[PDB]
Amino acid sequence: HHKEDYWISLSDMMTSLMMLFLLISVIYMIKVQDSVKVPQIYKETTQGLNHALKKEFDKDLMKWGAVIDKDLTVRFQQPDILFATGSSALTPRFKEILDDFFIRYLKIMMSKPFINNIEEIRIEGHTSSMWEGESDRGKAYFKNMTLSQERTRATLEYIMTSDKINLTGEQKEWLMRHFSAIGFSSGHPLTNKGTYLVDGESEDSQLSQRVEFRVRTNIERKVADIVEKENLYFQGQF
Amino acid sequence: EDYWISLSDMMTSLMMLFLLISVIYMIKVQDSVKVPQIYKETTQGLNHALKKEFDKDLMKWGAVIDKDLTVRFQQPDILFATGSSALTPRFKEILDDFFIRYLKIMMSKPFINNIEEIRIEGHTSSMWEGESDRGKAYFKNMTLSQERTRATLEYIMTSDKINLTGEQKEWLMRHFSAIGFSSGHPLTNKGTYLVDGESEDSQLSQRVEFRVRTNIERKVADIVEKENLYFQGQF
Amino acid sequence: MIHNMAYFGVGLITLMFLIFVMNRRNKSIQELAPGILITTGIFFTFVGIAIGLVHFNADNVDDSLPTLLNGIKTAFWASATGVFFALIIKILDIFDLTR
Amino acid sequence: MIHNMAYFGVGLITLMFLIFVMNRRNKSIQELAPGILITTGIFFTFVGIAIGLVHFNADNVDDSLPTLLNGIKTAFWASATGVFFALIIKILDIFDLTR
Amino acid sequence: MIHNMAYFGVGLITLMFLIFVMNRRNKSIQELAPGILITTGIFFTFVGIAIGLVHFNADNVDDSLPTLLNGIKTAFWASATGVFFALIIKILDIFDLTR
Amino acid sequence: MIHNMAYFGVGLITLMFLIFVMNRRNKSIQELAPGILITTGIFFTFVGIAIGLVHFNADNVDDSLPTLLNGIKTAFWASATGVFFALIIKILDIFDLTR
Amino acid sequence: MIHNMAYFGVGLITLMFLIFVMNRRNKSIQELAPGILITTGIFFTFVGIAIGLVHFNADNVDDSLPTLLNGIKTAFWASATGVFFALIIKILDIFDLTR
Repeated sequence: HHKEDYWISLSDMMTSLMMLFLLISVIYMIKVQDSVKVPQIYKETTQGLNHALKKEFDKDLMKWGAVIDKDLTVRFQQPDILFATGSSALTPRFKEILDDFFIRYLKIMMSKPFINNIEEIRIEGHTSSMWEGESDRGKAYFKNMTLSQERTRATLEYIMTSDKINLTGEQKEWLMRHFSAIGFSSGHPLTNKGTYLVDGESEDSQLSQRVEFRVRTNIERKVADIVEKENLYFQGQF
Repeated sequence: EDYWISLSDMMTSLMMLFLLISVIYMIKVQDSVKVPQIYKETTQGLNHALKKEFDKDLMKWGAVIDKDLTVRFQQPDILFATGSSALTPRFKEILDDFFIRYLKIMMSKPFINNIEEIRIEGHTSSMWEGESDRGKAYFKNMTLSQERTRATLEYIMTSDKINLTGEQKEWLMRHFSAIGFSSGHPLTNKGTYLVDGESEDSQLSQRVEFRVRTNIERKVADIVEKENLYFQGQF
Repeated sequence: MIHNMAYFGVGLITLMFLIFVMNRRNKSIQELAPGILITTGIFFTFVGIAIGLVHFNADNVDDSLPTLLNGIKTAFWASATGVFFALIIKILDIFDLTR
Repeated sequence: MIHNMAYFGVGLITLMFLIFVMNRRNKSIQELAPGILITTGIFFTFVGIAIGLVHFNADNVDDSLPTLLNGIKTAFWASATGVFFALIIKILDIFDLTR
Repeated sequence: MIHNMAYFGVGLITLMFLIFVMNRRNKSIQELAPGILITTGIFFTFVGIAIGLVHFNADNVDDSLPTLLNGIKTAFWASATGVFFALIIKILDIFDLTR
Repeated sequence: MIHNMAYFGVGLITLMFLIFVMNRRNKSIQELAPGILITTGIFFTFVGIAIGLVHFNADNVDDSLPTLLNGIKTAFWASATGVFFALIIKILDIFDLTR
Repeated sequence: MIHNMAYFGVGLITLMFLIFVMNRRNKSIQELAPGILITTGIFFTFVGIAIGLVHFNADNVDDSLPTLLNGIKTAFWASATGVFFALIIKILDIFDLTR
């Protein structure tokens, strides 16, 4: 009549819809929360390993020549002093590196926040394109692979069978489950800047020749759980 | 009592403040939400394509596909020589027919940009003849497995019957890994990876796999720097 | 059930509007018409969402959310219809004042 | 209390409506009842948000849904009840004008 | 059409304000002008959300975003337009009192 | 800060309500009491959300929005307090209409 | 700009309030002051976000989001400012009635 009281109902509708959209936002969090948790789980474990690697090895990179390259890898520069001349035999110099580096390296890997966040520790042996002998492109690629695979495996042979590097029973079995000796070749070269080739730069032929200790995070399994939980739930309603 | 006219506008502003807030939250999590969808589309798409192309060849080759994007090859002593890395002619003719159609699926528009690594994995039984040491039964098995795994990779790109063009070879160099495994990662009688309370096998644990790794870790990673760049962009 | 309530509510508001405009001469029924039309549409929006809320399963968030939004999206049409027809009544009241 | 607030909100508005209809001949209590029945619904919407967010945890949003769903149920059931009974009084006002 | 919905809401409230100011002397149209202008902004807020959620899917948020954002635009633009022009009428009310 | 001002907002509304019922006979303070009581409650609710909005950012929405909801949980207690005491004033007006 | 638009809106409301209290005696401008002060704050809240939503499209997400959040974080400070000064005007009207 004289006073229009439908504004009271309009305020009632606006207030109720105000929390309905607040409810919808809350419901949307629950609907997609495992998917949202994957990037932060990856974010915390990669920087956690990166911070732990820095917290443990900054004072020792100069002596070893290694560098952490923000990819959870410990890239050891200057080969031909870590391995024999054209052979997989380990030189003495790399042994004291292996005795010192690995014992305090596995502790970070075999730690409560990191033991269940790792699928693979990749020992990778990379080789420059120029073979010592023939200049072929295909048969020399697989000649490097034979050498690099043995050089990487010889590193893995001494990494837990060494008397100084005393691995326990519960620690060795973690290596056979989480460690891979991958012998790469010219297929993964490093340019003069120190990064992987993207625009077709010139390989340094010395930075490419390297041995790396790369860590792989189990973030693919977390994404698989989201897919698996949806597939099992979808099949449940059939 | 005309204050309700102004109040209804305040609650209207409060209504759509939380509507935008819900929308803003929805927008900013779309990249995270799409990651399981990208993984589901690529993994099932690869598995369906692998099943479509090769289901008629699993029984003759002895291969098995187990929804893990891998082509697991059973029945040793015909793939390689007895205790040697030399490739037998039986597996050479298998690789000729299998790989050309295998690489076609791998070098495809929906999959070439969604693949990070294709792993050739050589697995060997836990027992080595002439040795009775657990530590020594893992490395000389790895020496043989690494050479056998490399032998398959060497044969693929250095053959005369596989139509590997000059441009496809670089793709194998940047993706194919000859990862020679060892007595680790055994298989039980059901073909499943061993658990704390199960045993292993000998003729089933000795295998050669062609496993595909999708680049979902990079897609998960690319969110991290994008979030960091967005956070750093406000400073 | 929710969709039928929204269609019934929208159809009801139009029916009262036709009743409100076919008289158009009471000068006291028309004065209360904007309030009744908007309140009726607000009522059906309240009921439509409320019926969608009781069917929402807090345990199964993944499938309840599409069902909740399906009934929510059709509930706003009742409130919009009530305000639209009440605006016409007030627009017609303005047109009478210009004479 | 907490999970009985939706029924208390509905029941209170029905009780006030029953008071309004037994005072129908006053015609001064009327024309104020629709504005008060809806206002009580507005009161229970604010209570719904207040009790729906009182136990909200930022760390655990999954467990806060049942408590927040209680508030939305209280807000929508009581607001619909107040709007519905305000409609009835408005409709009864039409009957007086037409009779 | 759907994409040109925010401008239709702004254009209609702007048009009614122009009608509200061509009279400027009835003093009964002007007393109803702020309520009608604000109600239309509420009307376009209701129908704007209605078209925003008409094609909204909780799974495919990306494909439901262009329509949802457009519905938010027409809700905010019309609410801003309705309040702004209702405020101009209110401001003009003082200017009559001062002189 | 939002939690502390919730008690001040609620505590103030009770104080103004007491001042409103100390007079209870002016008939001009009492007619404006429900409007001021509700407006004060909405004011403190808006400040509580405004304070919680300055800490809201889109850099990390997966924890900023849960932080926003955890900060504005007590903002609606003043709104509920304002409407509740305004209802009492309105109800007391009805009680005086029965005599 | 939206920070300055909100600051202008907040600054303008304090400017009209000063004009509204330096008179304090007209009693016809004063009764319209609380409505206009709230309406001005409502307008600046709406236009602050509406301006930020002009260039906010589905493709301009990484670009227009920073300027949309700036409007969101400051829009409701003008609405609270207008109600705060409108409440003072209404409260100052109570103190006149007690004498």
